[PDB]
Amino acid sequence: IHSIQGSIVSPHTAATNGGYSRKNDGGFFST
Amino acid sequence: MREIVHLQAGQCGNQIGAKFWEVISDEHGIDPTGTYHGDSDLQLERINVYYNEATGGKYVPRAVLVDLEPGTMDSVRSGPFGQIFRPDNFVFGQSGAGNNWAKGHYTEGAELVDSVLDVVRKEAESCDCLQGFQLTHSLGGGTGSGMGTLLISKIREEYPDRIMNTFSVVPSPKVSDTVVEPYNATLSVHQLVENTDETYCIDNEALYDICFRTLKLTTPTYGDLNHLVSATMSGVTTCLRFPGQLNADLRKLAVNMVPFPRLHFFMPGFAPLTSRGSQQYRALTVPELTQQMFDAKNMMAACDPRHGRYLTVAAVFRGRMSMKEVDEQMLNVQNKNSSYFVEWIPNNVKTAVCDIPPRGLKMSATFIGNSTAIQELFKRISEQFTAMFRRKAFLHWYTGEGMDEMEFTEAESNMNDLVSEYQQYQD
Amino acid sequence: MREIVHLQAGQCGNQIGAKFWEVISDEHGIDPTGTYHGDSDLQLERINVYYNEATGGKYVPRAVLVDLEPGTMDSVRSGPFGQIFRPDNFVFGQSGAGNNWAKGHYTEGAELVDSVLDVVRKEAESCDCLQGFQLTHSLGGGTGSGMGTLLISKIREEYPDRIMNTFSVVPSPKVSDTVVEPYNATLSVHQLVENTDETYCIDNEALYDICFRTLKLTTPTYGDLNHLVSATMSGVTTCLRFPGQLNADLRKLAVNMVPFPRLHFFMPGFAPLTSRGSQQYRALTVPELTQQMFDAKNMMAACDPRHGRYLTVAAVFRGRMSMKEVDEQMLNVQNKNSSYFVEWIPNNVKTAVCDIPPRGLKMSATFIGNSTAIQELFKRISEQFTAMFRRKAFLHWYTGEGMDEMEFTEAESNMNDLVSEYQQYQD
Amino acid sequence: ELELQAVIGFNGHVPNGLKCHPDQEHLIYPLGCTVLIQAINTNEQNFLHGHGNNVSCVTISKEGDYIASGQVTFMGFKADIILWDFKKRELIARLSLHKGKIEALAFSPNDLYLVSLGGPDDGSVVVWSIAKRDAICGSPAAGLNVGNATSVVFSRCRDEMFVTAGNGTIRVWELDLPNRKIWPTECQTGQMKRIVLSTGMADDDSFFYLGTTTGDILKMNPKTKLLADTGPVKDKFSLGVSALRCLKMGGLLVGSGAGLLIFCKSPSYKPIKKVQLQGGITSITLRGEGHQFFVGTEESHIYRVNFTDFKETLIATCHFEAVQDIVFPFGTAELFATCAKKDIRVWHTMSKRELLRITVPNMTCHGIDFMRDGKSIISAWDDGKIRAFAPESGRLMYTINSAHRIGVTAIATTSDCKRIISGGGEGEVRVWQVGCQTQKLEEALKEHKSSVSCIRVKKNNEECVTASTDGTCIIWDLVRLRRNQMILANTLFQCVCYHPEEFQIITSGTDRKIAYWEVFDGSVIRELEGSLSGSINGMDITQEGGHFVTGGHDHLVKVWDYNEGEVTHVGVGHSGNIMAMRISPGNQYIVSVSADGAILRWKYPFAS
Amino acid sequence: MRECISIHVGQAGVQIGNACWELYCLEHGIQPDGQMPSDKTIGGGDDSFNTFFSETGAGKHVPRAVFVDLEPTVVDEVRTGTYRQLFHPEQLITGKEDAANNYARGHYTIGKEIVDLVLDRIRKLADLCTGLQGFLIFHSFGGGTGSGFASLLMERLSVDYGKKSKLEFAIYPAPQVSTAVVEPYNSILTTHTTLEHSDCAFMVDNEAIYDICRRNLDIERPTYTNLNRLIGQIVSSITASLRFDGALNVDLTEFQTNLVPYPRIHFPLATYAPVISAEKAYHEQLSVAEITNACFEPANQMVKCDPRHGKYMACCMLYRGDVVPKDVNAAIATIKTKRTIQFVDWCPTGFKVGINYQPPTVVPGGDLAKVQRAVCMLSNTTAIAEAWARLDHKFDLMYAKRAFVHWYVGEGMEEGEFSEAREDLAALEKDYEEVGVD
Ligand SMILES: Nc1nc2c(ncn2[C@@H]2O[C@H](COP(=O)(O)OP(=O)(O)OP(=O)(O)O)[C@@H](O)[C@H]2O)c(=O)[nH]1
Ligand SMILES: Nc1nc2c(ncn2[C@@H]2O[C@H](COP(=O)(O)OP(=O)(O)OP(=O)(O)O)[C@@H](O)[C@H]2O)c(=O)[nH]1
Ligand SMILES: Nc1nc2c(ncn2[C@@H]2O[C@H](COP(=O)(O)OP(=O)(O)OP(=O)(O)O)[C@@H](O)[C@H]2O)c(=O)[nH]1
Repeated sequence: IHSIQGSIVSPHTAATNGGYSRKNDGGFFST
Repeated sequence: MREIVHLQAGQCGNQIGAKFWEVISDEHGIDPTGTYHGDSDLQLERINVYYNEATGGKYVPRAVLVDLEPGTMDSVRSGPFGQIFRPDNFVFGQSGAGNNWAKGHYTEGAELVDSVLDVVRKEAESCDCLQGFQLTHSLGGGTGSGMGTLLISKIREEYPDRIMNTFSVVPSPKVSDTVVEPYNATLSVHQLVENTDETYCIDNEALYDICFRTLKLTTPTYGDLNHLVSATMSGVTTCLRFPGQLNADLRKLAVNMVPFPRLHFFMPGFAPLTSRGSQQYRALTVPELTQQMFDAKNMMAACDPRHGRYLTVAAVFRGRMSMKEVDEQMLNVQNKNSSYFVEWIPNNVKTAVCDIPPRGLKMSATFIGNSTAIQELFKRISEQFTAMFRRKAFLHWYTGEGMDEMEFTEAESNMNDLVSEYQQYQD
Repeated sequence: MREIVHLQAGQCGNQIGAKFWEVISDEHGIDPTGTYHGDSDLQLERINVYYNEATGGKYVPRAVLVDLEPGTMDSVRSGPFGQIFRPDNFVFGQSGAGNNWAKGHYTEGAELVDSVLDVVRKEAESCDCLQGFQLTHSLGGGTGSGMGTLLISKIREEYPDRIMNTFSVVPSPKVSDTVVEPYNATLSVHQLVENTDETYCIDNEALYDICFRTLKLTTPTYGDLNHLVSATMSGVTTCLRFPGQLNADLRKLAVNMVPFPRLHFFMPGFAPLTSRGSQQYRALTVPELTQQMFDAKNMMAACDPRHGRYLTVAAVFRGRMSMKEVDEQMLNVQNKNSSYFVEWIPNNVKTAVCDIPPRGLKMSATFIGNSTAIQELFKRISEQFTAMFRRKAFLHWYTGEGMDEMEFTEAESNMNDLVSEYQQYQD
Repeated sequence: ELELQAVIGFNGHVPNGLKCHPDQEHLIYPLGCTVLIQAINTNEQNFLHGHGNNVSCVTISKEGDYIASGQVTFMGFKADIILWDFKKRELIARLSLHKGKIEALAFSPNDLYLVSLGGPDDGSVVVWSIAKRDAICGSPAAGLNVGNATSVVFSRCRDEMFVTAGNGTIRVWELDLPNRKIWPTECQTGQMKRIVLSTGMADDDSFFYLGTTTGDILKMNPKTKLLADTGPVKDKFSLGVSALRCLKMGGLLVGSGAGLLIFCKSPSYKPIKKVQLQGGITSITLRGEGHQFFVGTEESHIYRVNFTDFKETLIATCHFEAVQDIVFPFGTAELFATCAKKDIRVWHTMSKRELLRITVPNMTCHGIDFMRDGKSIISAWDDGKIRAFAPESGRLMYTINSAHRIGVTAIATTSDCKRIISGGGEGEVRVWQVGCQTQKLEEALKEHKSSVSCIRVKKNNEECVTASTDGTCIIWDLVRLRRNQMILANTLFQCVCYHPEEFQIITSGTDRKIAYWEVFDGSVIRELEGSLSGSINGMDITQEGGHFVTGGHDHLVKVWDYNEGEVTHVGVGHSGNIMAMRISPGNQYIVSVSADGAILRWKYPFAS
Repeated sequence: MRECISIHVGQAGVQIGNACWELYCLEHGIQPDGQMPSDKTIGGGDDSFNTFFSETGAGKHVPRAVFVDLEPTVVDEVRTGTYRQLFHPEQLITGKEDAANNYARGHYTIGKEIVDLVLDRIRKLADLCTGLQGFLIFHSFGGGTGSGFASLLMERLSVDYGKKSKLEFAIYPAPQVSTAVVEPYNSILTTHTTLEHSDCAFMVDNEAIYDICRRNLDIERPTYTNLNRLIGQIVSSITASLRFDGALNVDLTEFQTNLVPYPRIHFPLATYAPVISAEKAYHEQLSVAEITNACFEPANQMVKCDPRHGKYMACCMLYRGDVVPKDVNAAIATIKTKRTIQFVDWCPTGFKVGINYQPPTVVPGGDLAKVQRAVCMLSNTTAIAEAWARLDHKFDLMYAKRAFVHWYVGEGMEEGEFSEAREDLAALEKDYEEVGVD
């Protein structure tokens, strides 16, 4: 279940990208 | 990103905040519990300016409500959106200040500032880069004024690089109910003029007037008044949260408004208000919209600047619109009364354009003026203060609290400074 | 392999270790009867940190409980997990403790040392290769102190090569109930500082503070207190038994913690503190988790370190983490208050990442700190000792026990030595 | 209203949920937000509904004329108790006074009044008068210094006495009729502090017993209100004693959470009869007098036992998890297969009879499909693997090992039975050649960058389309091995289906819409709103364009017309969010499967 | 013929190892059974694996490396993992105690009884290997256990076999991040113990790794998955020389010689230009000019030592894929004409180049692009010395107050070594300035 290394869940729905992270302050950053 | 944290001071602020917030939420289409129902992609994008996020699609907001009487806030909790409001933010006192601005200002606050500062610094570090924050209360609000003074005083040196909105409703000139209100008003404003940058002037009597004019529904609620003013504040905030051809920055708006540090006070003005037949008796055209906008009857914030003069004007329009109409309409008014403005700087206008319409109507606007329309108000406060301090009535309580009349002396000197500066700048 | 064997003394430790084992068994997924239900392969593998397999799929605790009054362990046996432990494991006394330090230190212990030494060496040979042992008791426990002194003293010359973890709880500063509690605490600590290496600090009053703040179910139990403190202790123990990118060794941590042999006492820092609505009102994220961790209210140990400065700090995150967020959060605290740390040595942060989350939650954390907040506590106890010995109150009991006055001299002298050393560094 | 014919499932997570009617002919249980009554012999099904949420608790009147039910709702909200007429199968009454949840219901012995136990935050008992449609009274159940109570039970000779128990709390009451008031009395238990799992009252009311959380048995005299005797001197049973049952003469039936079904006595509680079963025991009850009787597991297994020989019969079961997908053999409406956690199950439709099970150690499924010949079955596992199994033996033909690395979510096998098209969680789509002996990497297509949800291969065996968790769909050149065209939307595309002429494609992503897109050039055909609450997890379109079906979080299966584009039939009762649609060839039934593990063969309303 | 042995210490190194063997099994398409498919590859160990694995007639590849570990959890996990059948049981040398970050704990307490074991592993690899050109050391300066065992084993292999090569790789002290303050202690211990024997050390920093990651790889939350992916890609790029053939062939010995102007300093930096996301590669283009620009871009170095504060002495570039020497020398001539890049007067030439035809393929579960032209860059400059200045001013204050030294003196040392290391340092800096200056 947890002993898996394939990805890390973003705490928010990146579909909306609620935690808007910018491309080092330059654009989009989720996936 | 850049964000704002909301502040809810004084018992008026308590209700006005719940109203404003349900206005925001109903604009944003979330159910009261918080499980939103996707309709609006744009606000879906831009929600993070004003809400934070939880698990399972819940949009936890960012504000602090402060007061002393638990019943008011439990009534708020029983209000339609207590489930959206946070016990984390439910900070309060176990008593009352007796509406004694000084009791709050030195005694009661001394032990609640701790918790409120903890909460606000938690919020500040949780967020990354505020534009700043806004405050909602009454200048005549005893607890509101007392707490607001201290909190603004602290937060200035805390973060001196941020925006500090003050929405404070002005008590009725005709009746004050609370008669120590002139005391509290001058006391607060003495430090307010030093501290704040943007202040809103709002008057219950003028709200009653508009009720008689277009609302016309005989029996309104202070809640409906809250509806109106919350609509105004929503209008002034939407520019940040929305697309549209306009620089939304309230700092840019402020620097538009300020050649001078001492111009702190501002008179909001909203856009269409309607009767029950004029929905279908009114044709939505920008010309009549703006003609309605600039009206002494439309003037609701402080009073008619008719006897005064128009210093600076900033009009924002909301909904789809074209540049041509706004340009020509400003030329129209510029030339209709070029005399009625001030020659110091021509073209005292800045206009803003949000393309996104409101919900329930298509074309709307807001307008904020800083004109010569507060001389009446502070000259009134002057006569009241002078008459009071000929004999110093009710002052023994404030002595027992431990202050002195000398504070009142510098306050009245400060407001005389305000008198002279306003008058000398206008004439 | 490398394992630990536990010491449970003192009438508080009686409840504490019971809560401890029930918590760890809840973690490890075994029925109260001992027949393990295969759910977690890794914990099945690494149960040998604590438990020793018997016949028929049951693993015996490597814990030794000691006390003097039968009814204590009898109620323990009446507890839901008394069956887990052995009548082989139940060493005890044949008399009344009297809650007298010297009574527990000289007469009664003189003939139970043999039994306890035999049992502990029994378990020592039973296990193969050891890091050390941990003890659970109270410094305010008049029998836990009396027995722990002797047993630690003897195991010292037994094996000076292992890690001698100590977990004693502090009586209430506002009310000690036991009026000779200063006598007890001084007597214990004077040689405990000589002996031990690692020590934990807990204040019941601070626990009550926490309960008022966030628990809000009105009426807790000291059992609930045990639930929380056992949660913290279990969490700090989890490192060894679990995989993941963390160097679990308590020695790996202690070498980091101790630049100077005189440093022994350490305060905890825990992870989410939840209330009625915060569950659904909370998005479990590392940033806010770090914020909460470094918060005076969340620090639960003794009193406010706000008065002073931090020497060394060690954080462990449990669950699904990454190096980057924890590193940047350490940077964020470093930037926010480089002042509040010590110029003496930079970068006093020691970090661990346990991969296996606990049950009922996803993200958790623990923190152990060495800073200047015990100062008020021990200066309190010092002035208490002065005020009680000045007129030698309640002395005849200890005289008849066989004590004289001379030892108190170097007892309080060692206390003041520690006082002067701590202040000599931190200022 | 879309009409149902067959139902498969039971909420194996309700302690003491299964009930037996006094007729000795109706076996009754809650099914999510639906309540089901079952003919023991003729297996006819009877559903009632109207529940605002999934049903939590239930009880039958001694006459078996009245059914008390109660659901679980969200925090800060009231839950619903519904009284039902049995012979009428009709909603007598609804009440909503407690908040949070309701966990214990109780008919008075003479069916005079009702007892309801509210949620832990509610924490109150309330008695209601059937004669006059109102609560008699209520009170916070326990004293302030105790944990939460668990289960209530009336007396067996008085409607004015009853007991409840829980976290170290044990109380009995007296119904003070003239004052309409409650009188509590907590019991003494010496130093045994325990928490109750199961409760039972003596028919003669001489005593009453409880299985604790620790797997001990408590014997209790009510009149003295004194502890009588305890459980097994030694050898308690792991995972406590979840359920219980007394016997008319004496002796107790005990079910442990360890799936240990026993009968024992008292003076010794020594195990008289033992069988170990499959699924922690959640309910036990007696058919009339209990010479034959039934038990229900956490694994949602149903066993019928005659006490005489003490052997069991698993007579019903279902997937206890989120059934990730279902599929049918091609052209027929006689059987199908269902993926879920721990297993796959092939079932026969009209008998609802599980034809075959697959023991799958330590696994959750995501994707499945048949093969066209009725000889091979292909799967898609969250461990990044694939498997192939025989059609009527269910034996592992092959395990494609590390077929993916972040799991396998979306599967498809070609009608020609030669190629496998797969979309995964990393964003890959691999097509591979197959055989009975060897399977090798055709290629690992790498275009998507999140999880993939659904696949649809064109009947020409030349194109393919896929819905995934990034907002992108790709129609693909199966032959040239390159994207044909792209469909990006303000959604996270989850379910997709073609057009029979293949000139349209119908989709529902996360945008709560149904979309028709034209394959020719890339211009949208039509938009409509699909789910009034949530997304549409499954769609299925008629082979000839008459209709289609959409369903999901809205718990409504919605047959829409295709030549009209309008909601033609809606079916409800699905408590789990409805996960997948499957069309019986022959135009006979839809099979709707929901995340609760409810499988529903809804009958064909229109004409076939 | 052409092969090398690798050594891997500490739970620091264990996961990075396991990852890089995953990488090797990928590029060879190795199967977890232990044998290749129906393709004809098996022998006595003379093919693409001949340098890497040891596939005897049994058909089972045996990689040419050793893991020494002291913390059983990780080694048991990998023993329970996927490739344990590939892995010979006891070459996973496992210990039962941990060095508590103490270089000397790992250097005296447990090492003696384990270094003999490791030596036997060495000699039993030595008999079977033929060319064994050198040794690839995977350790860490912030070694909780990677420090002391690495030091003493290097001592023993230096004294026994001084004719061959040993190539060293650690994680460096972060300029500002410290998970330990025993870190300067043991880092400097290892450095000064290695100064007189260590051959050539190449250094990496996962801060800068993440910096590049969120710089262009779009991943806000990578892990050692990606970390080890990239560092193993670097070492794979350097060993492609052995694996395939190319336009020209270069060897570790030439790396040493042409990378040592003068002794003491053997601590250059690597930088890999063509790092990009899959989609950005999809809709952009790659060429030697911009990859050269990036590889000499100041932030693209995986160490935050400023090039425009430093002066360069040695530079080596190696490409994989399809290019022409015409444009290659064109780009290098443009760089020579460029004024920002500053070699010293002492060397007119400062470049050594290598080329391979083989394009490194893509890895399943990877994150990079689909490369057709790649380049790795190993260069030694003067800018690194600030990384030692920071350590020395960090170290002098704490040594002047004698913090945590009580542990070491109790478990059997003194401060004479700590003294020695300080002027060893001072010598290394002063030499760095004396060679940077003209
Ligand atoms: N919320 C609310 N406030 C009102 C209403 N009508 C008048 N007010 C005024 O709003 C003022 C602001 O309230 P607060 O800022 O909370 O004042 P305070 O510090 O609590 O002291 P008080 O002015 O005595 O209430 C009050 O002084 C009232 O005079 C109303 O209908 N609702
Ligand atoms: N177990 C338990 N201990 C408590 C509780 N409240 C306070 N304590 C304190 O924990 C202390 C430690 O107990 P012991 O070390 O066994 O004390 P002692 O030497 O046996 O004698 P006394 O401390 O005087 O009872 C006691 O002194 C109590 O004062 C509680 O609720 N439960
Ligand atoms: N090489 C490596 N370093 C890591 C890894 N994860 C974190 N690090 C950093 O590298 C350091 C690892 O060195 P050590 O902790 O001394 O490892 P060790 O010497 O084998 O002994 P331990 O204390 O048991 O780990 C840590 O301090 C981290 O800062 C990893 O997976 N591999």
